[PDB]
Amino acid sequence: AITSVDSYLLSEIKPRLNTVLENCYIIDEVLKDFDYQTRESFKEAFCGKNAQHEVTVGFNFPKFKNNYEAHYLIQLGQGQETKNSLGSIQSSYFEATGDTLVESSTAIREDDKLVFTVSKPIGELIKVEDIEFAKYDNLQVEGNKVSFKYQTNEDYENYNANIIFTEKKNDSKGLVKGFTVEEQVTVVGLSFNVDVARCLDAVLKMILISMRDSIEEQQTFQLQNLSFGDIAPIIEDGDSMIFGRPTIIKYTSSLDLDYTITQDINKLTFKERKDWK
Amino acid sequence: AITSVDSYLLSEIKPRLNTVLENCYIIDEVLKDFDYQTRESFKEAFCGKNAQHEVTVGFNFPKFKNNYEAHYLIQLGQGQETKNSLGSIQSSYFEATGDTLVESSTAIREDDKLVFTVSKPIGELIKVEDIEFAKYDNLQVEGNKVSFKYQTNEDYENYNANIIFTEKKNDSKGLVKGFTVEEQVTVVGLSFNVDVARCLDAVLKMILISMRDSIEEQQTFQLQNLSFGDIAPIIEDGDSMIFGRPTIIKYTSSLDLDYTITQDINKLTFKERKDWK
Amino acid sequence: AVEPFPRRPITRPHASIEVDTSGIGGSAGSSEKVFCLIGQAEGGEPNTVYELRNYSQAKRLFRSGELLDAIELAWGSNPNYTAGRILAMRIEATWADKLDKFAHEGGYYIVPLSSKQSVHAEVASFVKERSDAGEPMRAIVGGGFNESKEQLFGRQASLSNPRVSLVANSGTFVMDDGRKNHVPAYMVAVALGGLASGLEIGESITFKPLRVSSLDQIYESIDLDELNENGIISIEFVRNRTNTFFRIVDDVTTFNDKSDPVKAEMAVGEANDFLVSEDQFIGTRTINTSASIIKDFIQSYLGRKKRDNFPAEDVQVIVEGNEARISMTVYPIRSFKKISVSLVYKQQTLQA
Amino acid sequence: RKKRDNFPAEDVQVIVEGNEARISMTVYPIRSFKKISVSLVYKQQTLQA
Repeated sequence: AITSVDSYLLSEIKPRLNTVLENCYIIDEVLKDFDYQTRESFKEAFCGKNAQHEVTVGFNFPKFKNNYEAHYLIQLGQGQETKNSLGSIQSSYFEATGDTLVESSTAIREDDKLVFTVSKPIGELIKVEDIEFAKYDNLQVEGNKVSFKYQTNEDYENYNANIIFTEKKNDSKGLVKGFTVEEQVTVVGLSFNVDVARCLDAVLKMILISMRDSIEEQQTFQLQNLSFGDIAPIIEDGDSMIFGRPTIIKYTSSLDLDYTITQDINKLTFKERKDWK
Repeated sequence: AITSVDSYLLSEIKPRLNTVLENCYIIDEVLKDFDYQTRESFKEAFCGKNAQHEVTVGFNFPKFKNNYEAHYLIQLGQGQETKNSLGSIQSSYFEATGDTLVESSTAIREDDKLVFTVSKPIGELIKVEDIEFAKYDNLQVEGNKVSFKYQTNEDYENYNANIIFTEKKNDSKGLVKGFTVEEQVTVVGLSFNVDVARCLDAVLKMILISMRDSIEEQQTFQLQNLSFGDIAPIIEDGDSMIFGRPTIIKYTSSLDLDYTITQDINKLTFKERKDWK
Repeated sequence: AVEPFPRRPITRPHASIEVDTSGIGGSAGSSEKVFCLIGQAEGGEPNTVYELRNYSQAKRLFRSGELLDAIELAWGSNPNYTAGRILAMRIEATWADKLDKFAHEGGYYIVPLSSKQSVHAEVASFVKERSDAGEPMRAIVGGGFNESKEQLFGRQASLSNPRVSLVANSGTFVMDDGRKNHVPAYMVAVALGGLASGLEIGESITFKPLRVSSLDQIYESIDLDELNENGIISIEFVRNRTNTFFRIVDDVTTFNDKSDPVKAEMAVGEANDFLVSEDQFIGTRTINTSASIIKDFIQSYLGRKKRDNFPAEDVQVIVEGNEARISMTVYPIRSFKKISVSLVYKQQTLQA
Repeated sequence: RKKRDNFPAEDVQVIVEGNEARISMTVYPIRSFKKISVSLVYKQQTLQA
């Protein structure tokens, strides 16, 4: 589809940043290389549930005064289309199929079948966690239900699995048209304290490494690549300098549209028409 | 792990700079190429235990007035990720294993074994200095103790050795994920005296050569590379010019995380379920 | 176990021999399907289970009674098969306390020599109590001298159990004394139990003959189908030939279900009661795994083995809680009940 | 090279100390048997003719 790396990053960094900063030993492991006093000061200031200081995230032109003790600025950069397919045909499909999902689900007993139930109608199922079925298991999917033969499998009547699938829009024929784009977003950890800046750098690098295994960039925002500027004053004429070290995050993804085709041929009918010449 | 070349350099230069400057004949050897008067003046000013002038090190935005007779400024530069592994899998391990260490240790007699004792629990041992053991020596490591058969070896009951090893965090399965980064730090020897600047240049080049054999960059901050700017005025509108010659130090290292996996398969159990078709 | 020689340990200088006998042990095969009877007799000591090995011994212990006629039929229906052991007990009302005595006598089929439905229910309960234990059993029962189809259906429904079969027909057997002995249908059940005991493990009594002189009732094809579908065994008088004979239509069971052969058909139930069922590599040798690579590994292994000596569609893998269960499908030997022939008439150009 | 013309790496120990290197080989002397342990396995074999 059409996608926006800035919205992806903003949506993804915030929970990850929260979950790291609520978890002291992670920071203690991230900041193991830094000086003891730097580490302890940052941990006591920003880290753990008692921490009163907090780190904030937002876009680059707010009208209000931001946090400047510790803030992450996300800033949509340049981008360029890099590789084209013949005819722009990126793919083609017999069913309009949306995002991929992962859900936790459990087996439940219908008197003929175990069923795993999914929040949405399933367009295709990719995995049931640590199950490989045989034909005897009579694996079948229908709507929002994944169904699985009970008769041998009562020992798994409440087995807990993660379902990897993708939603269905509708059963229709179509083509997916567009090209790959190589695109950048700059991020900078603003702080009026240089050592805070350097910690926010380390924390953001850790977060961005961890994001490489997330399904979002794994499917779509592939080939994450990181570059870093010097640490420098962003603003140098207040009562104190505001410092930051920019990092640039580059991605590859496909911009494309679902081009449906309503034409199809249902039947071939053969005639012989005779020419007397 | 996550690492910071600026903290490494600051932590490493200071002791090395002290130990050179406390040792006159080293400077006399370093400055052998310079003019006699330059050499003698610098030696009398800054060098040997009687010296009253001193050379200082710090980061680039202090709020106080630095030393300007002789100072080393350390300044975190640009960097870029350069090489990736497939899947980002940099390595994988069956035991979470920390820094490498070197310690001095001595044999001590238990009534069955000589033992070398180490400050920390040992995750792996790499060397015992100038010992190659046979199977007959029954070399075994356990916790913080390296143990070594006594029965033939009473002639070495107090042998003095250097132990090269690495600490253990815990016995757990996991993977190490990330990429190599190519990264720069600029250093400049500030002085209001040009000849002092040129000596601080020579001394820093010597220190940086000597650091190439240190275990820190040998393991992790590999491929040290040096570039140098012109000698120029840094500040030109005081009562005197402050001069410096910048050098840029470039390194290669891995930024990576310990991704542990709790999943493992302990047992395989085989069933035959019979199909009457 | 491995035997030490000497048995006593020794510490002074000596030799000792350890003998592995385990490469020679045998007799691990099955029991035979010993047959069991309970009923009236003279002479024998009541409520004592006797092993019998030939009819002379039977007439020596038991006399002058229907149990000895039963033993006769039990060896007379199968003259072209092994005349195996029989277990029999004179019973002089509850029958469970007597049936308990068979509990540790190793016999697989039982028939009570009675048509009373209480008896049949007791026997079914006993067969259940044994077969849910480590020692499987089955029973066969029959009606009186002539019962209607609706009576037989009512009886089967009341006695509907996956280890009991009802036989409908009754008739006349020529005994070895020459007597034309008219008998109730439960003696025909004794005859079928004898045949089933004589047949191999997981052979089936369908389309086997019955050496009977006449039947009290002859059922036409629709009645044979009715009884078969209701899980009642019936005997066909084969009339399509000058060599007429009597044929056991099927080995159906009073529990009838299309969804499970093992409970519907006696022979496959017996096979399941007698069938026999038949390498590890541990995750420390690898950094991480999944059911997909477990499946592909075990497929590569069994591919190598079957090349030296299995379909990927027929192995299932589940991993749970550090444990992986690998489940193969396997195919047991059944017996044909249907043959479908498609006959196509073509025509051909000859030329000369 | 010598044993090719005429030793296991697991059976030589080296210690270097104070400009001196001691190389220590293991060697195996001739003892005399005090124990004999016989494991006797009965197999069986199919003959055919």
